[PDB]
Amino acid sequence: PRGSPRTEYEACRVRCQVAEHGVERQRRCQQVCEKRLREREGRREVD
Repeated sequence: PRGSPRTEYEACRVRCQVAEHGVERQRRCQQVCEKRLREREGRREVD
């Protein structure tokens, strides 16, 4: 597939914005996807 290093996080927020639409659910999606993002990028080396 394609994408950039923001895509998983970004698409997660978009997904849950359309499909979930709610603060609690937004927190849930954000908490996992933000951590996924941060742990992945943290495990990577940014230029």
